[PDB]
Amino acid sequence: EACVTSWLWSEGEGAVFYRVDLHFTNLGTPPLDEDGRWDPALMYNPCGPEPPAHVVRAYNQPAGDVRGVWGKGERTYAEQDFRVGGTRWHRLLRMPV
Amino acid sequence: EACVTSWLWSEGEGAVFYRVDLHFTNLGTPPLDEDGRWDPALMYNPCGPEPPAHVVRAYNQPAGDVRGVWGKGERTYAEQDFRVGGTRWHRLLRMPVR
Ligand SMILES: CCCCCCCCCCCC[N+](C)(C)[O-]
Ligand SMILES: CCCCCCCCCCCC[N+](C)(C)[O-]
Ligand SMILES: CCCCCCCCCCCC[N+](C)(C)[O-]
Ligand SMILES: CCCCCCCCCCCC[N+](C)(C)[O-]
Ligand SMILES: CCCCCCCCCCCC[N+](C)(C)[O-]
Ligand SMILES: CCCCCCCCCCCC[N+](C)(C)[O-]
Ligand SMILES: CCCCCCCCCCCC[N+](C)(C)[O-]
Ligand SMILES: CCCCCCCCCCCC[N+](C)(C)[O-]
Ligand SMILES: CCCCCCCCCCCC[N+](C)(C)[O-]
Ligand SMILES: CCCCCCCCCCCC[N+](C)(C)[O-]
Ligand SMILES: CCCCCCCCCCCC[N+](C)(C)[O-]
Ligand SMILES: CCCCCCCCCCCC[N+](C)(C)[O-]
Ligand SMILES: [Cl-]
Repeated sequence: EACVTSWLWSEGEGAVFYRVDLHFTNLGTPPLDEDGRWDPALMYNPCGPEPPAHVVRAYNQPAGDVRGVWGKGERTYAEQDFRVGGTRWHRLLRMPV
Repeated sequence: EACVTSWLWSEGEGAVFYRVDLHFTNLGTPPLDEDGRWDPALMYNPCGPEPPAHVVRAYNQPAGDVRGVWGKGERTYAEQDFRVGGTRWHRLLRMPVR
């Protein structure tokens, strides 16, 4: 694996709390198919089933502002909070910067 | 059970290209340990080993600017580009409903 973890949560009524595991795959060398040809699947074919749309939109939402960075040992995460629709969201992101 | 896909890539020399699969787990009901207690690992224990630090920094880099949205059928993705260090990165993120 190449893997990092993020966290995401809502405020208010019906607040949700999600762990999200980001698995990275390098596309520099593609896999082979049964005929020995390069298989381009990993470059365009998305995984599924997807989580609820408001959760995906919340996690992927563009937001430039960082409320602050947390740290313990040599692990640093950044916390962001923002509104999508009428819901307030927080996400916590690995940030080795 | 619950998964979305994003794409990440560099411009220029030693330009890289990554698929990132995002696996979501709902933490509302924790799993049980062998003695019947609630196990809190999923709320704080990060997965690993991690990809290169510059790759993580680039994918995670906060950024509010969207160069544009791409669409086919009922699938919409947003494309963002920005500089990290001396490298220009693009990322493609699933974005309902834009
Ligand atoms: C070694 C024991 C560690 C246990 C610490 C548990 C404290 C977490 C409490 C979560 C509180 C949620 N909230 C939003 C009110 O902060
Ligand atoms: C295979 C049926 C359709 C052909 C798709 C082949 C796409 C070639 C893409 C070139 C990109 C190669 N590279 C090294 C950047 O990964
Ligand atoms: C049957 C499907 C055929 C798909 C062929 C798609 C060709 C895409 C080539 C990748 C382009 C690389 N680059 C740098 C210009 O983005
Ligand atoms: C740089 C990535 C370019 C590779 C993209 C290849 C897209 C091929 C889509 C072909 C559609 C397959 N099918 C089964 C619907 O015919
Ligand atoms: C169904 C969703 C389709 C997603 C396909 C996205 C392909 C991204 C192509 C990026 C390639 C850029 N570059 C420079 C490596 O060629
Ligand atoms: C720079 C290369 C561009 C690659 C873009 C390839 C897009 C393929 C989209 C296939 C999705 C069609 N589908 C299944 C959603 O209907
Ligand atoms: C080493 C990584 C440390 C991660 C820190 C996680 C912080 C989450 C804080 C949520 C509670 C915020 N507040 C306002 C109640 O303090
Ligand atoms: C060994 C220490 C374990 C302490 C467990 C921390 C309890 C925090 C509870 C947070 C509640 C989250 N949720 C969704 C289950 O409600
Ligand atoms: C609501 C968020 C839940 C946060 C709860 C975090 C539990 C952390 C427990 C850490 C214990 C590690 N230790 C010291 C036992 O090895
Ligand atoms: C070093 C890993 C850091 C552990 C990350 C802990 C994330 C906990 C975030 C607080 C959860 C807020 N809430 C509402 C569920 O209590
Ligand atoms: C909002 C309250 C939740 C805060 C929980 C943050 C947990 C930090 C876990 C760091 C793990 C430390 N250690 C030694 C087990 O690696
Ligand atoms: C389902 C929609 C997915 C469309 C994703 C297409 C993104 C590929 C962009 C690569 C380069 C675009 N370009 C050459 C115009 O700059
Ligand atoms: Cl993000």
